Amino acid sequence: TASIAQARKLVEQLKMEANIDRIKVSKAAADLMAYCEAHAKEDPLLTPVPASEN
Amino acid sequence: ELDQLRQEAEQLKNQIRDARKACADATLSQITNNIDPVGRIQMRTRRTLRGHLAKIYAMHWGTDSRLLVSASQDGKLIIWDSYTTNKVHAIPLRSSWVMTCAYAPSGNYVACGGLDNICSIYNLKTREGNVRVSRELAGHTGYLSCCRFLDDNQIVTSSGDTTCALWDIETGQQTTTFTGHTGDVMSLSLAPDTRLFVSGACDASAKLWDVREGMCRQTFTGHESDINAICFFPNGNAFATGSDDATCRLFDLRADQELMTYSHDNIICGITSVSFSKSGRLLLAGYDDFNCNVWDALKADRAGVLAGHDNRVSCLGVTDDGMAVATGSWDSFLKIWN
Amino acid sequence: VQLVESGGGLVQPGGSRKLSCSASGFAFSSFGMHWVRQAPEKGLEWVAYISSGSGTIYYADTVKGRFTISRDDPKNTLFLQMTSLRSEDTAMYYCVRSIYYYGSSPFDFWGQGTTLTVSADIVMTQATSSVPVTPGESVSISCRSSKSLLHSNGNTYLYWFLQRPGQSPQLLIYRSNLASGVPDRFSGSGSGTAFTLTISRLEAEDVGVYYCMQHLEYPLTFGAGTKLEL
Amino acid sequence: LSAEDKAAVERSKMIEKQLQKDKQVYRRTLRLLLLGADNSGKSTIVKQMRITSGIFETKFQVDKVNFHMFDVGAQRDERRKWIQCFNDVTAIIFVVDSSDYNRLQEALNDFKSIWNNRWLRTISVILFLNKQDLLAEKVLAGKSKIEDYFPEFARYTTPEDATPEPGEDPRVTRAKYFIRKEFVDISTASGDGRHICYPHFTCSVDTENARRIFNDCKDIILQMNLREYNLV
Amino acid sequence: CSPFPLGALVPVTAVCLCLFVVGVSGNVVTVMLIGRYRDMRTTTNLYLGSMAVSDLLILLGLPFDLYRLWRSRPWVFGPLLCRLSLYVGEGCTYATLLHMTALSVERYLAICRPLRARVLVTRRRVRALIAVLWAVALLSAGPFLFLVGVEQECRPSPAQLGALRVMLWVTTAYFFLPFLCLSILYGLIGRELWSGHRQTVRVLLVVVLAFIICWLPFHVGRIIYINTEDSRMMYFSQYFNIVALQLFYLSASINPILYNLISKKYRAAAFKL
Ligand SMILES: CC[C@H]1OC(=O)[C@H](C)[C@@H](O[C@H]2C[C@@](C)(OC)[C@@H](O)[C@H](C)O2)[C@H](C)[C@@H](O[C@@H]2O[C@H](C)C[C@H](N(C)C)[C@H]2O)[C@](C)(O)C[C@@H](C)C(=O)[C@H](C)[C@@H](O)[C@]1(C)O
Repeated sequence: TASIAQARKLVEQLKMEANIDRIKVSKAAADLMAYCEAHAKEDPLLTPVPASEN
Repeated sequence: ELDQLRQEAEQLKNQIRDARKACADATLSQITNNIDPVGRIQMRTRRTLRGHLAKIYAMHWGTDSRLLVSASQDGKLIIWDSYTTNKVHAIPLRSSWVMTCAYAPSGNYVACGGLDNICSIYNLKTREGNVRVSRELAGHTGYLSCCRFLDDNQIVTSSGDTTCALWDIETGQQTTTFTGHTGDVMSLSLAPDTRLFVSGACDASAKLWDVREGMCRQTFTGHESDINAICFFPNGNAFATGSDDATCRLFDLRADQELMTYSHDNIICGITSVSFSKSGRLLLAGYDDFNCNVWDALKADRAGVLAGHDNRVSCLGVTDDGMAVATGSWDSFLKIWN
Repeated sequence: VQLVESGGGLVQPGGSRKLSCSASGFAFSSFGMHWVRQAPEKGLEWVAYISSGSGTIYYADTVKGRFTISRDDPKNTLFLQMTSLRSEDTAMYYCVRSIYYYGSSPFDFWGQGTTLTVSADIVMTQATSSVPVTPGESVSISCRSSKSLLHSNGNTYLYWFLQRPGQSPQLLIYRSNLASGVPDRFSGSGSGTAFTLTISRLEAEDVGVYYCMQHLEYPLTFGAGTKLEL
Repeated sequence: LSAEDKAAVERSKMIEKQLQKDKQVYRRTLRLLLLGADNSGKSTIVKQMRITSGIFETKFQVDKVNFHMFDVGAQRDERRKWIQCFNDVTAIIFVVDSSDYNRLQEALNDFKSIWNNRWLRTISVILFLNKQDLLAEKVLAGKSKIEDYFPEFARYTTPEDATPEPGEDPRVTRAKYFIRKEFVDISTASGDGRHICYPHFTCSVDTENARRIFNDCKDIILQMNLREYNLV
Repeated sequence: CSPFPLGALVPVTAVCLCLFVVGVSGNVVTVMLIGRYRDMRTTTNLYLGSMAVSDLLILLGLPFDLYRLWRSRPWVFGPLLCRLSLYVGEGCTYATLLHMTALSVERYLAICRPLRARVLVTRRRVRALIAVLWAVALLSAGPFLFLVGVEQECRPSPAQLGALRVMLWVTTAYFFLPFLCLSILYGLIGRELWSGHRQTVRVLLVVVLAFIICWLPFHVGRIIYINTEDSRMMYFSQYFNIVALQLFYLSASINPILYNLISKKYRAAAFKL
């Protein structure tokens, strides 16, 4: 049979996905904001570069 | 025995849902409300690339921000130059119905595919000078959706048969197969470290896979429609997903949950292509209202709108340095902004 | 690829001769053609140039009006009509191919050429005409240009060719950028008026004459040539 | 300007001229999309109309005009995704055999989904009823009847405007006209005058199907020109 | 005697005003949907818009004539202005006639033809065609700049009647050839789709009927005016050219209504407006 096979595969996939480390949202948002600010000056779309560099 | 397995699966799903909910102590808005406003950004058409005989559906920038590749339903691949605005090469395709195209990081190979259920890789650095068929990867029982170059020897591809395959350019055989999805996979997005890749499928969920392990580690849910576009953050820890429900979402690889949602009561049309800038401050998204909206990746407020194209925005791309943006619609016009 | 040239012989001054060049193995219609003459124990000189579809055809200042060139795309042939030959026209002619696009390598393949025995421009000068050097140590060749080769786009137009004794010249550098098939031992650096070609380790197969060419205008001009004694 | 830039501009002009030349052959050809179920006789159609692979292309020239028909056979039941790629095409020839009275509801639902598509609202659908001789023989022998599946077959009379071919039993004519009426009832739904269906009868040994396709495409092109050149 | 007494000058002026206002309304509605809409740039829509702007110049030159219709003897607001007004006047009429001819030819090539040679839409073709038609219109109107001069409403001198006769006799083709083409081409067009379509046949029929009834009396006029040999012929010329002018302006006001309002795309653009 194939139904029992796909059921066992899904059970194994869920059991593997359940064992993963998940960090809080605050630290992730802080890291994202820090990474975005570290390259704020190096973005031509955010900071309009003069026509001499285009 | 099947009932017990199903009950265990639902129990594990409920447990992982409760675990993801317990880690959601605060939202991104409550933290980013203190950042300065992004204001408005104006983009004007700098270069207009015309010459396509059919509707444009996909594009890709090479290793440099100068060359560009695009696909059209005619079966012709034209290499565009954003500076002097000329056509470099003209590759005639055997199958006219092409839906995806990519440029190798080495600048030597270009892949294409579509309803022909076969991937054609052409070489641009041939000694003879004329572009010829170099690789013909066949075996997929479905139309190709998206392809991206990882290295100069391997390339991942996605088909409508709910299977993804990592082919080798040398031998032309399936090195790694991904059969974890349950719907037609739509779009792919590689990581900047070239070790992981996240794919958005028709099952309203995006899955991250590894190149060596080949197993999905995280499963993100929350979409109510067909996810059609996906793009990863430049740092490699977050990614945006767009569906036909006119609501874009931003998921995190580390938080394993949804962080931000972009929506508007005025927009009801679906999303087609989503991309990020060089720093990730702004989020570009093409919609079916003949316009393309650029929002703030942290504040979700409408920063700018682009109404240069009169037809459905089919493909959108951002350069590696963020110097210019490429927008291709069904009007056979490939416009360049900034 | 393969280029077979024919039409040489003993021609008296004032006659007419049709030199033929057949190409085999590549798209002749997409590649522009150039003719380069070389006198016995002398430098190189550009003769004429033809583009794809015969839309851009140009000649040198000393052969303007007399000699003509044509191409046949269905037959894949190149013809050179030389009339009213002079006493100085004795030389060996080479037909070379070149394609122009971003990332190309013009003058990459050099034909076999045929000999013929009868009876402003940016002049390239080389202060080092002959440098007898032992194999194993680095070689440094200098080149000076009278006009700035740096265009407004930022690209440097300079080509280096290595003509081995008894063999056709080979392209080494086309733009700092290294050509295909050439080892990484060759390098080039300099400003818009001075250039230096550096060879890390010279071998027995690296012996030959080094020619420089500028590609800023249509009337190309070659240098005197620097030969190395093994 | 440098010589390389001028040569690149000349090559770009040559490529543009090549594209303009290809425009003449690309615009003067009609791209048709052949659709149908698994039991449909589209294979006989493509093999007799020669006047792991994906898309199937068939180029046939009749009445000095060529047609490129595209058929999809290697795809699964998923259709709402890739069908958006088949927009702007000339015509959609949907072939379905009516002899299979059991799977008529599936073909009806498929035709309804094709006609009521958001992207296919402008492209018309040419309806073909294949395998007429088998249906006629089966309804003449009385083996499998229609009212056992559709209760509306008994509550249906022969229309007055019927123009049957001399030399057929009235029963097969009533059956084919009832099938045509049932197909039109779902075809006329959400019409809005932007597209009209073309229900036509065909067979396997039938060879003038190409002429009927040509006439239907002629009508489609006439309607397109009336909508475009300000005459409707 | 006095030309155009008030008893007949008032109703004709009132009908001129209402014709003028309805025409300018229709023409601005026609031109306002071709600028900001991209789907309304069909090859036939360029001819429609060119005819619209031609009729707009006609209607803006109209007031300087209504006012002539009141007091002909005073000055004409400039010596060169009257010549310029007559020049642009005749130009726009010639351009509209040539545009109608080209539109009939295009409708024939698009609606009648076998699916063999049916496409060019070069865009280049339509632009060059409108340019050449406008150039020919201006070239034909040039002789009106040549003929009209200051000789005491700025009327031409009675010493160049032969040149005027021969020139208007060359411009007689601008009525016979449009009649010879717009009739037989629309004839075959109505023949093919009849032997929704009956609506198109009725539209073409009413269009050609209005075309005839509006363009024939005009030329009767030219020709009569050029046959003004008797004293009573002058009065007949006045009383015929007045109604000829009124019918020509009725044509200029109804042409956009006939060629644009019937289209579904135009009505959709007006609704979304
Ligand atoms: C001599 C004496 C006549 O002068 C003319 O015929 C001049 C030379 C006309 O140009 C002549 C020029 C001529 C002869 O060219 C062949 C011919 O087309 C007619 C007669 O007008 C002028 C300008 C007409 O404009 C024309 O009115 C026409 C009704 C329509 C035409 N255009 C809108 C279509 C327009 O230009 C106009 C202003 O109406 C004339 C009004 C004042 C009259 O009704 C009075 C009674 C005229 O008969 C008149 C002054 O006695």
